[PDB]
Amino acid sequence: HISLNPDLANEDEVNSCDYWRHCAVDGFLCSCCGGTTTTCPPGSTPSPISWIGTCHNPHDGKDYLISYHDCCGKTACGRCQCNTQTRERPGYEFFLHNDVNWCMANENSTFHCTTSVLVGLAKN
Amino acid sequence: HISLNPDLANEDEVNSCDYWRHCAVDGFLCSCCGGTTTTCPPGSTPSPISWIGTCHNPHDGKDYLISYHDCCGKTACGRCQCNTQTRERPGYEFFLHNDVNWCMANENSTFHCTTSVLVGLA
Amino acid sequence: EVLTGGHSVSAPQENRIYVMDSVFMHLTESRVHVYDYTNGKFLGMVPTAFNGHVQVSNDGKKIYTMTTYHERITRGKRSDVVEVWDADKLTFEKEISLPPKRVQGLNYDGLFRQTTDGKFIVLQNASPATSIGIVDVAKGDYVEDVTAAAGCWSVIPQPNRPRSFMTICGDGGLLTINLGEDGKVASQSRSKQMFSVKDDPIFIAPALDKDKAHFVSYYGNVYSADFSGDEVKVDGPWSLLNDEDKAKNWVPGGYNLVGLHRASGRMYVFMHPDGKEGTHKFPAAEIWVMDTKTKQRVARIPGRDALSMTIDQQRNLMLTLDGGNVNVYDISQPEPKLLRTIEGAAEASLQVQFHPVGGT
Amino acid sequence: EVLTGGHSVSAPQENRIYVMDSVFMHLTESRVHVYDYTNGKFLGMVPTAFNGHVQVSNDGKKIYTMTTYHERITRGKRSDVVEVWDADKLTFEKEISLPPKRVQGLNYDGLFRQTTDGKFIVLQNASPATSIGIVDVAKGDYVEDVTAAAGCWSVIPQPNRPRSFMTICGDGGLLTINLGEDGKVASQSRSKQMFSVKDDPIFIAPALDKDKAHFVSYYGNVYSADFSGDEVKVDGPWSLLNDEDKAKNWVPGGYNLVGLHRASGRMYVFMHPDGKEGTHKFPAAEIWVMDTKTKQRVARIPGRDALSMTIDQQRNLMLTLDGGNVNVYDISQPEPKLLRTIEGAAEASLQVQFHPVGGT
Ligand SMILES: *C(=O)Cc1ccccc1
Ligand SMILES: *C(=O)Cc1ccccc1
Repeated sequence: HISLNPDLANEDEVNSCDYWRHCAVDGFLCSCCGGTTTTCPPGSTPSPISWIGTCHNPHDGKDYLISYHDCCGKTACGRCQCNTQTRERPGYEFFLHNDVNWCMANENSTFHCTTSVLVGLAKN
Repeated sequence: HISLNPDLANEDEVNSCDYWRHCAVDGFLCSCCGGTTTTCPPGSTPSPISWIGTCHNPHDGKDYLISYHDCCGKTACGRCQCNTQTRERPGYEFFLHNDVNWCMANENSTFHCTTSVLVGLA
Repeated sequence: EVLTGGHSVSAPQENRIYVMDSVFMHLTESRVHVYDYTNGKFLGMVPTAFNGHVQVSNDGKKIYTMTTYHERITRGKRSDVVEVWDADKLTFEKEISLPPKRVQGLNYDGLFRQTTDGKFIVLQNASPATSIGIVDVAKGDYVEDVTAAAGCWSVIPQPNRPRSFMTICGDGGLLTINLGEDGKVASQSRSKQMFSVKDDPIFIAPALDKDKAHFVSYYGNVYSADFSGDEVKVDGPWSLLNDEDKAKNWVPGGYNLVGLHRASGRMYVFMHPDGKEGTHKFPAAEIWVMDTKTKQRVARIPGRDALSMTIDQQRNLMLTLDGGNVNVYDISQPEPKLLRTIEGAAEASLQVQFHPVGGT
Repeated sequence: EVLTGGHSVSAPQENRIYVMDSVFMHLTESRVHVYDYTNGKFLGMVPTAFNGHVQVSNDGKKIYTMTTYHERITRGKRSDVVEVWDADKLTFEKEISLPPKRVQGLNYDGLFRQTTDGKFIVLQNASPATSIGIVDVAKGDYVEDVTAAAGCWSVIPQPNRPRSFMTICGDGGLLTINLGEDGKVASQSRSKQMFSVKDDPIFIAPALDKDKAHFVSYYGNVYSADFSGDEVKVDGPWSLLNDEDKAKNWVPGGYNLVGLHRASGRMYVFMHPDGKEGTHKFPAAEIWVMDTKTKQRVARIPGRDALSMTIDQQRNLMLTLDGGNVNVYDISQPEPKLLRTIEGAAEASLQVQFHPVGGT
């Protein structure tokens, strides 16, 4: 349970690039930017689109689908920059790719930070 | 005197904040930004206005009037940042003041770099 | 889980501070960083384009920024603006057009201020000719241009009057402007000379009391402007320095370099030894704590290379700022006590401000 | 003395390189830094707003940038553009309007290219649906989307044809597009599957010859697309790795991570040991030099933590780039020789390019 609920967990843990659900983040962790893992910092707008990663949970041993939605429309947060690439693939598998700005379709495409939204267990 | 002609001097000497004529420079020296002491880097525009002051030349023992014109209309050069303050005064002595953007009246006021133009003897 | 927006800042207003990051290396992406001073937590930010300036509304509800845009940043038409932002949602609400002469420069408090009653923003222009611009916040309009202030610099609000402020002029005196309820000049007055511009220049940063302001000089003198009446009465110098201090050439240095704790009369000043021509912006070796009633120093502490400060009266706090890091001090007693340092609060900031809690 | 503008770059074109600084920390102020590779001297720069991309015209006269503006940066109307800059004066000449879907992303070469004849700029779009955009440089016009490239990514020009290019598609094959004189698609073809997207994904960066391109995979295999004939012939894998290499889990890693020296057939690749899922963008422990004819490694040298490279066929040089520093190598012999390192060429660059010399 606690492994799946970052708001209860240690902030130093969730604000680390090694936190299990941040396994394909290329950008600033929103939880270090005045937001949380699932809420944009005030005045930044969620992206409707994202890259997706599957990350291994070290507690329950299961793999989970993570949607790396960005928060957009504010200039770069600059804090907790990560560049993790587990299962990341190039732009010919576009929704697995994290070298593009997933704010690209927002009303304002300026990239602020990246979130790590837990969708559920990897599909089976 | 050689001390008056930075284009004839060693570039490391001229690109230093302790070069004698850079005595009230707040910003990036244009000579480190693809320009020279008296020429803007390509595609950046001289400011028609500037802060001014005098600097002492320890090489010839004389004091010179300097005009600290900026080059403008390109984003920050980032190189050779100085913040020297000899005889610099606040905004109520406006033309002696270097905490304002002397690109403020240019067609594009984005600050690129600053320099130290030798006007003559003080 | 679902990512949501629309959230407010997670800490109460009374915890918030505003670190104006010029980002001088990339000055077109200046911003305000919002921190919780109690724990160092980053709370959010407001983008401010080229060389932004910032203040918080006196009622605490809004953040005001001042900035310059161009259609294509480095080319195209210039737009100088004030923006109104919600303080809790950190969202843009309104743009107020300014004439294309708002001051572009480092973040001294006095370049972007407001009347005590909060109804008017009062800002410094330079074209390079100087004037003071007045913005009516409710109307969202630039309503007055105080050409009487030509050759003067910076805005010192009078906290004992609703719409009055002073500016430092080229004669070494102060011009006082009293605005009407429409934001137009209702009256003005000029003080006698307070300081010699040539012989004893003052730093522009006031140590501001409710009815008077103190200023420190390049050589460590103190001047005051008493505005308990309609006519400002000026005095000084008295010296910050005793004979021992003079022997080591102690002088003030910094940017927003002074503060006043109003309840006690203590004035805080950044100082450094080996003063000489050209050292007026040097980082603090020490912070000196002066009793403005007795005109004597009461304490001195390490300066942590600070350049700018600000004071919160009601919680008895002082923040200092070295360009990148913010130090939080308890000043409830004459010796400041360091509580914490917020590292990496900015890349290039010369200004920090508390969220106002005192109301209007 | 008088400060003047209007000056040209001080070093001749053949000395120049272009370091695309994303300035990711302040991505709205990205820029191109121009350096002299022969002595490390900074020559100038071109501002490129939010996440700029850059290339030099094949004829060496102009710099092309691609960027995004908004009326108020973080709000207001979006303008995606290509800009044409004079190479010698580093001045803006022309803006070419794009639809608001130009690719925003890291600076892989293949996102912003041109036809061999120089007549068309060929760029990647993502809305997030992908298409290729064609810009007629003569006309200053956007032609239309190459919708046939949906589900594909990046642009690999065919150097043996005037206005043809390929893209890598999600089926693991290549789509070839042949433009007419108006920049519209005249014909196209699709290769057979070259690589398994699931089992042996390739890096997009080509090692490009005049009539063929090689690609390396996440697991250190090599694939090729030969476009000497009417239609593309694909092959691979062959392995970069011997037994010893495999035992230490050597694999490629980087961004613009490969290069081809066309006259010798030597392929340059950044490699690191202890490869596993997630290490494909790791800095180079080494640079390996492969003979593409013999399919054997001919040299291995320290990687200097490089991530991206570029090759100059006319001077037999390789540049490498670790994000901030540029290394200059002589590659006229199988073992590269390090000539110098240019420190601090960028804050956050993943792409360096030579100013073109010759190349007809
Ligand atoms: C993820 O969206 C962060 C990012 C932004 C811009 C370019 C590359 C990656
Ligand atoms: C001098 O003009 C450099 C500068 C630019 C912007 C603000 C302050 C100083």
